Order: sequence, then structure tokens, then C-alpha cells
Amino acid sequence: MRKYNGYLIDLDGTMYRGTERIDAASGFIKELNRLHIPYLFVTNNSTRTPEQVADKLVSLDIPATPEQIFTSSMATANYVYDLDQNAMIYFIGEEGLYKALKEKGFSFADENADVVIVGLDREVTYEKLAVACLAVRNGAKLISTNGDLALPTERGFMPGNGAFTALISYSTQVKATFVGKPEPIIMEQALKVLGTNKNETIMVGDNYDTDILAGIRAGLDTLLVHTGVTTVEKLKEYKQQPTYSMKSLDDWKFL
Repeated sequence: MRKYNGYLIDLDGTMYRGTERIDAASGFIKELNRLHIPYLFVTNNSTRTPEQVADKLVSLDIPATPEQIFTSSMATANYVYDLDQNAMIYFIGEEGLYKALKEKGFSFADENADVVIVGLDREVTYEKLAVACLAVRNGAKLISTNGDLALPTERGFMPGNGAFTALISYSTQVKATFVGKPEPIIMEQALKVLGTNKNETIMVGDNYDTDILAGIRAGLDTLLVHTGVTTVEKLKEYKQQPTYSMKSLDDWKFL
């Protein structure tokens, strides 16, 4: 009789920034667990494995298993697989995306690949990018895991996944299909894994532009936390608003 019987919890934005927010997330997730409400965590992150992420969450007293961690690289693999499980894949990426593809049993190829998947690779090279371009010009579909142009690090803002996709897209004059937030594809793929119905599922996050917009676009109800007077006002000016806006996870009632 709950309106919401499945929860997609965002891992990104500033959801877990500082001790108060961590404790709020711990209390919230533990309550979901107590009520036996299924949930999945969703992230664009491509530098950590499901196992690493779950291990970190548990260390923060936020209950999670590796199977509850769902990334944009997993969504990408899964989406492609359902469309053609016999496609030969060329990818640019790291262990996370490689693992997601491995799990789907793909065959891999270079210049005659059927699908080119672009993810972040912090050891990318001219030749790796060139093979992507040649495969696209040989008719490969062009898919990008995420769209981020820059990535904040210790050193500053480094080149992001989306910047590499722009290079390939410009060179080849082919537009990419993007999977990760703020696109809806990641959220449809997450719904598949979570198993609940779209109209009985809610996405919870605290960033609108990148994160909650994905849920909105995917046709899910959304809870945006960590809002204030000014941000609520601002979103009322946009085409789409979150379903609910609150100060804290502590304020959510399990409707």
C-alpha cells in the first residue's frame, strides 16, 4: 500500500558531504532495510568498482552490497547487450567498464567493431582514440558512458569522458548516444535491475542539473534533498521540477 516500493539512491552530488549528511544517509538506508524496501544506489562514477563502493558505504555504516551498486558503465554494457548481444565491442575505458562488458560476455574488436563505447580512460592514447574514429567511420554505433567535460581532482580539473566523446564526434561527424546522468538511459537500466515498477519507484538525490534530471527524464518521481529557499525558487523557473524538495533525508516519510 506504499506509494513507493523501490528506491534509487543517488551516490553523487553532495549527498554524503560531511558527518551530518553521512549520518542522515545511514539512518535513511537502515530504515529502508528494516522495512524490507528494495533499493539500488546509482552513480556515474567509473573509477570505482561495485565492490569498492559497497565496502566504503558499509565502512560509513550505510548498508550496501556490491549487487546494490549500479554504475553508468554497467548501464551502458546492459543497454548495448539487450540491443545486440552479438555486437563486437571496441571500448575506451578502465576496469569498471571492462568488468561490466565482461559480465555480458561480449566479443571485442578494433577497427571493424560494431559498437564503440567511450568511457573515461586516464591512460588514453592517440592510437586508442584513432581506433574509435576508424570504427565509427566503419559504421560502428557511438555510445558514451558519461558526458562530463571535466573532472575535479587533487591537481585540478582534468579532461572528462565527455571531452573524449567530443573529439571522436567532431572528427567523425557522428553524434553519440549518452547513457549516464543526466540522460534517462541509466535510470531505465537501473529500474531493470531493481525490478520495481516505474510509477512505484522514486529517485533520491541532491543535485538537480546532473543527477535528479535523469530521473525526471526517465519518467520517475524524484526527491531532491538539501534544498533551500533560493534553489526551490530557481527550479520553479525551469521546465521540470523534482516531485518533492526537502532539507534533509530526515524529513522523508515512507509514502
